[PDB]
Amino acid sequence: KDAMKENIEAAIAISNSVRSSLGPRGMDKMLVDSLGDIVITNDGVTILKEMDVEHPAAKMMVEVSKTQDSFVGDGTTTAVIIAGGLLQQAQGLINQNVHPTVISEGYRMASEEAKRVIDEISTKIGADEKALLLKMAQTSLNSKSASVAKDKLAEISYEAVKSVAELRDGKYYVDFDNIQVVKKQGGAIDDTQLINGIIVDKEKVHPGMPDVVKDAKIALLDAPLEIKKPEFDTNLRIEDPSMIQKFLAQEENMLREMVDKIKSVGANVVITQKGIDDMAQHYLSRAGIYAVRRVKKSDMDKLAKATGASIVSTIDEISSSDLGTAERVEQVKVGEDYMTFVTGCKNPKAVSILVRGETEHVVDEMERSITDSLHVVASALEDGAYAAGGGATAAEIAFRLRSYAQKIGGRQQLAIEKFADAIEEIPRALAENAGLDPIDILLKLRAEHAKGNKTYGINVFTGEIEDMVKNGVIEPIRVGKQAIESATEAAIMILRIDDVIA
Amino acid sequence: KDAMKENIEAAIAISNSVRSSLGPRGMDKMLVDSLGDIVITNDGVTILKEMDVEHPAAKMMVEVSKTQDSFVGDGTTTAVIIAGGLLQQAQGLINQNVHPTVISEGYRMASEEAKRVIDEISTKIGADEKALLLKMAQTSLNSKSASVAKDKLAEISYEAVKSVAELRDGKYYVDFDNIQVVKKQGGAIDDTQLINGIIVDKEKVHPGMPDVVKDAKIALLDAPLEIKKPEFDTNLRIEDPSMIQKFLAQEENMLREMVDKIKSVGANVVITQKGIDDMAQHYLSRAGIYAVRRVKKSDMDKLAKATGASIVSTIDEISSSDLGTAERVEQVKVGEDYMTFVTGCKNPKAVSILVRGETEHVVDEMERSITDSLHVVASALEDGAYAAGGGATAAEIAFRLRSYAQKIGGRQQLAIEKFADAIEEIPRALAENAGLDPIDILLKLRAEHAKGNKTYGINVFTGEIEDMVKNGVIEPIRVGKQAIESATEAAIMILRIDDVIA
Amino acid sequence: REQGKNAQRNNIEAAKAIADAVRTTLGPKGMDKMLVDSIGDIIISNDGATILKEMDVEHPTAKMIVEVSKAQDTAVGDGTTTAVVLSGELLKQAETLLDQGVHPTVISNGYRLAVNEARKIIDEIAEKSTDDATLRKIALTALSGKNTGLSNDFLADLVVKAVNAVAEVRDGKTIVDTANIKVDKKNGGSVNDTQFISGIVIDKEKVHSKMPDVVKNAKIALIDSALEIKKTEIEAKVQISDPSKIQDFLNQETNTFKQMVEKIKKSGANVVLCQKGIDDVAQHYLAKEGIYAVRRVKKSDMEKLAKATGAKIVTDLDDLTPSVLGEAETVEERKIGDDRMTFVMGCKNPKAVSILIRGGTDHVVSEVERALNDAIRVVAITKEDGKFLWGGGAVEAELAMRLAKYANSVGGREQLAIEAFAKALEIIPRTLAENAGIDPINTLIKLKADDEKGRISVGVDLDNNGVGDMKAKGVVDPLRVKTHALESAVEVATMILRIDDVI
Ligand SMILES: Nc1ncnc2c1ncn2[C@@H]1O[C@H](COP(=O)(O)OP(=O)(O)O)[C@@H](O)[C@H]1O
Ligand SMILES: Nc1ncnc2c1ncn2[C@@H]1O[C@H](COP(=O)(O)OP(=O)(O)O)[C@@H](O)[C@H]1O
Ligand SMILES: Nc1ncnc2c1ncn2[C@@H]1O[C@H](COP(=O)(O)OP(=O)(O)O)[C@@H](O)[C@H]1O
Ligand SMILES: [Mg+2]
Ligand SMILES: [Mg+2]
Ligand SMILES: [Mg+2]
Repeated sequence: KDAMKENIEAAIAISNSVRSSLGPRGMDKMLVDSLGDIVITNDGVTILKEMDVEHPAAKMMVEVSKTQDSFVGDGTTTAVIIAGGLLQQAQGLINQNVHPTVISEGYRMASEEAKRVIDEISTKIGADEKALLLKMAQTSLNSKSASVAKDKLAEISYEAVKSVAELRDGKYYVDFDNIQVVKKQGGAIDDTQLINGIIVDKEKVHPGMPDVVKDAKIALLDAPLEIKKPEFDTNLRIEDPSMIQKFLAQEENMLREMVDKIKSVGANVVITQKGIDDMAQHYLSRAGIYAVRRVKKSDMDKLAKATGASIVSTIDEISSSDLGTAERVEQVKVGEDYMTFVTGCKNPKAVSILVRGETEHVVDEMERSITDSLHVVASALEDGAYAAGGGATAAEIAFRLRSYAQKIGGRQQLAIEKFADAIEEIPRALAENAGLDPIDILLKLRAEHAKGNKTYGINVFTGEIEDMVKNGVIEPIRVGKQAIESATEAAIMILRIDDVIA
Repeated sequence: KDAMKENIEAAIAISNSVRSSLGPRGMDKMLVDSLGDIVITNDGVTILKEMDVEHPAAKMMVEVSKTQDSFVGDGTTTAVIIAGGLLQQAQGLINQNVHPTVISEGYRMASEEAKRVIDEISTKIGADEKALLLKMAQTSLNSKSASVAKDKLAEISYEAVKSVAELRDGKYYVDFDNIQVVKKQGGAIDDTQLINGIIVDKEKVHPGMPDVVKDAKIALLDAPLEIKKPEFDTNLRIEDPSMIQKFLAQEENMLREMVDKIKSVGANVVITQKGIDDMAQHYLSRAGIYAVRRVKKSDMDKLAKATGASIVSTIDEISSSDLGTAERVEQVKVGEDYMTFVTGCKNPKAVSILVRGETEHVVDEMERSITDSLHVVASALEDGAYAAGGGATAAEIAFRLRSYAQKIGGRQQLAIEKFADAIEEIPRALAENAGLDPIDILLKLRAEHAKGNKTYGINVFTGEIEDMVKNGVIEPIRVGKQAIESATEAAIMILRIDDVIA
Repeated sequence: REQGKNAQRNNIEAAKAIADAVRTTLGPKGMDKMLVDSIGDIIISNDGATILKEMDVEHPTAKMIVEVSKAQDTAVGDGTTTAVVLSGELLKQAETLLDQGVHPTVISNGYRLAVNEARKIIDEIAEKSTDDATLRKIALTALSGKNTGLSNDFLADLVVKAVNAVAEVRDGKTIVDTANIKVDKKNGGSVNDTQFISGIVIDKEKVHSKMPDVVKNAKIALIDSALEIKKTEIEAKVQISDPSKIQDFLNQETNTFKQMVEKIKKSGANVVLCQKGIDDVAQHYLAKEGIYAVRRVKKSDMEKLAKATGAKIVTDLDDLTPSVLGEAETVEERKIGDDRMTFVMGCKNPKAVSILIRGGTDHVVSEVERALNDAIRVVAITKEDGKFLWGGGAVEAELAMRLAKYANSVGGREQLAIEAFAKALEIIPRTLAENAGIDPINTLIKLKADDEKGRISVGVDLDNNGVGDMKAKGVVDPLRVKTHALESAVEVATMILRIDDVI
């Protein structure tokens, strides 16, 4: 009774915290943690993963966010909005003594039917792959502050994924470990660019290394270049004053030989995850080797795939077969800093996006906003179909669920219809956020959809219920199915819990 | 936004505090004030007027209770339940950006239509006045703990009102100042009886007054029998020791003369609102006059109407025309106490009901429960028509409002339909309280009513949706119209208040 | 505030508790409680109503169970413990039906059915008899668990006698106005010294030493006013301009008292019982006249005296005529204990008697008085009703047996409810046994069978150490008490059962 009432409310609360960010008239959130760290964003997953939620139900609603984010990438604000709907609706049904088991089944059945509908009303991406995908990329950018440059960012998002996308069984596959995305402040948004290669935010380890190497043999280590001290308690015993220099020379030789090995195998560049001893640094430098250090592991992998290298952790056995390849490696100043660009990679299905923003917190959102597009054009590409956005498909699923409800009649039907009303949350939010009258738009929305206008959504700019695919607001089918999936799974969980104790 | 959210909830809270007392499977409440005073009852007006409500909205909901109580007398729990419905429903509509003005108009229009319907589905009380009215009296007693003896109490309720009811323009009128209702513990409930006359819970002012006077000339005073001290600063100056007795005799004479006046005019009984001096007491006693004192004003009026007396406040001018009449006045021991029964009143349209209960708190509810019946059989009698109870008429009004909604279409329609769902609160409560499944009973209820079964309600005993007028659960039409009236006026008020400050 | 289950179970828990507080006072082998306040102090009693009126009950529900003892007491006199214990048991038994899912209301309806039914069985199986032989029996039993000594037979006899001496007959039926029996008490050690006075006793002394120690063939004047100097309602002042007058005024006063006394003598009255005070000068002359006067007589008494001697209570001594004087063969002051009291015997009206209770300590006299009252009330009732029942668990055992049978002839839910009431009734036998120190369960088991074989009168025989024939032992419960106990209990049990939310 109460545990439930309390849970449902706590949950709905989180939903609302995110509702206002849905769509093109979406608003953003400012989040300041304990440490005073500020995150000003629109990305609902971030807003959620960020906020300080305590109520267990609230944590469960947030569990939704991350999961929707995980599988698809776009639609976490959507998933949350629906989970609140379903919960707020079940709240009504619960008052009429409808058993939470009935509500859970009904919700489950409606959900199933909802995904079917999306498949039905979906549309295979035809030969318009280019402009279709572009239209998708843009709609994504429309909610984010990146809208400012949605045209350029969308082209970049489209270009980047198209590049790393392998069309195998007449079907595409996109490995994101082929798209390196870096953010560097001190440039306008429009300045964001696509760099064929893998940019690493690291400069050469020593003043004397060259600023550019052409036709580079990239040696990738996952071990530091330093003298190896044995595993056993080892001690040097000097009884003759002469031995002192002999020992010191031997230690320098060991390092001078590590460099020799890497060099002997034809390595031109040495990118290591670990540290490079200062003396070893001298040697590489002297050998004319461009070497970076303490590089990010994630980056290490990307350089691997790109250059066809192998991450050697046993320098003594670094073979020529272990060398990556790139047309040229060069240190370039990206504004204030110096970055290392490995261009002309052996594997051309590897590319980088350099997000530019005048300010830290600005470029940070810019980076989040783009990742959202990538995930979209990618998810779309893979799926192969798309659905009309702007609440059209929601209004559609809402429409079809009211029918199915009449078929699978009973108390089940009450739950199925509420599920419909809940899905309608999207059009309401979208309208609300712009300024449109929810109840009026929703009524007109229902009309058109009743009359079989499966693509009539809310053009939040004109306030009219137009053709969403026409005006170009479209989204990958994958986004919609999960949101409804993650959303109903939260509602059902919270809905079975009749007591919460410690 | 919030002020409203908070107000609506506070309000709905009061509603729920009373919901469980609706109907034959109704429960009762125990109320203990600060002073430790306990009131264990079912009467929703009492539960409401009693509880310690602070939130202004809550006070407003309670304002409902007293008003419904004021006009009709039965149905205060009903009014509250609906006011909560309407408010809880408006809560939904408010989420969809439906303007509180729209909701208020819609609610107003629905209400109007609702009263029309009741008039329509009503039924003029035919020649079955007796059993019809009896059936009404009983249904009232069915919710109260008096059910135990609903058969006897209902006959008494019917008998009492029928007696004081003046059928003027072929239309009845009931003056309750002709029905004296007294409660005396120390007897079982079944012991409650109807006494033709006006019983006063007062015994004779002096041990020597007679226990019975036949053919009594009732002198009713609204002044005390005592020496009258002038208005000016008066002082007695005794310079001769002899004057002392002369003065004391004069003062006794004044009192002895007051009694003479009352006696001279033929008064046989002296019932006074004020006090009777001890010496004056001797005199009346000696004159053989049965005199009571410090009598309740309310009672004073009842004795007046009954005996055709006039409440003299100027003893010096008490005329014979001022005397009431009664066949006999007698002190009778009603259990522990001694009561004065003025039987055989000049005006036979005056009667008394002596509520008996073994315990104080028991007889108190018994007295409340009966007053409810009186008000019912009376209100019914006056109105002339009745509607089928058990949620039948509610389900009916609910049915007809869904149609009218489709006629007066628009946003107004959303409000009109919610009003319908809210009225449905009664069947839900009635069912819930018994144990019946609300959603199942409500569905079956809708069916029958759809099929034009305007009298199908919830037989809370069998759990079946049967014919309410047949099974005899019926109520005066007046109860239903006000509840919906008072209920919508609360909802509208709370609904326009968008801010509450000090 | 408590809602639903919480409230209910909690409420039943409250009632149950207050009910056990008196449980051990039930029956012969009963115990006493000692309640101590802040000033008056120690009160030791076995009386149900007392232990509770004096008890400091806080919980609302508990206050309601207390209400029934006060009612049982003032309405029927005996049975206050029973009605409490029974309400506790009906609420307790219901808690099971509640947990099973039965609705409070249907339970309330079962108790109605059950009680209404029992209200017939008892009246069916009730045993008529009005002979002193059994009136004496009602008495003996009403004095059981109480600390009255060994004198019970003596006390029983006083009661039967007092009741019989005041019992009047009207249109065929016998009436016993217990108000005509004045009971009083005085510390003097004895309990056997309890005198039965064929008249009215007044705990008062004559106002003045020289007044007759005794007055034969007395003309008794009851006076409402105080034989004192009265002042005019309108403020007065006396202005003395001549020294001489100062004395004259002092004399008016004297001559005032002389006349009051004169009016009194003129009426023929030789005994003056004044509800109010008497001035020392009035006393001087009443004594000089030889009139036996008593001041500040209790109004309660002024009234009984008026009724017993046939006198009219007069305020204005001007309306003190021979017509309003009462009669008594003797009006005599006699020293009962440390106290001197006024004995008015040979009253014009014989249907007015007293029981001057003696006993020692103080704490023993108060209780013996409380015991004698229960006895007086029930003997009186029985005198009127002429019917009675088999005591000591008998009536209950029977009712329980029959009611459990009637239960089967009733619906599903209500049956469960009436079977519950049947068990609740067995609480009495079980209790009497428990207190006696015997085995409840077996006692019950044995008692059931004997009553089942038709032995109506087999009750809990503490002597036989188990069950036995109450007929023989003469343990008889008056009818009116059983019924009010049952009815009171059901009404209050129902009240509490419906309360689903206490705020
Ligand atoms: N141009 C547009 N016109 C109307 N609706 C749009 C437009 N662009 C996007 N939308 C809708 O706004 C919602 C996306 O808002 P967004 O804040 O990005 O939410 P989410 O986190 O779920 O992707 C989608 O339902 C989408 O179809
Ligand atoms: N025998 C019955 N069967 C079904 N419903 C009944 C019966 N008697 C009364 N009712 C319904 O119960 C409600 C009355 O319950 P009650 O607690 O007295 O509320 P109120 O304070 O509004 O009169 C009414 O709607 C009435 O028609
Ligand atoms: N001598 C006895 N033998 C068996 N039972 C007795 C005897 N005297 C009294 N009882 C029983 O004890 C119960 C009453 O106990 P009592 O202390 O008088 O309480 P209450 O206030 O209810 O009268 C009755 O059932 C009564 O018959
Ligand atoms: Mg988006
Ligand atoms: Mg009612
Ligand atoms: Mg007793």
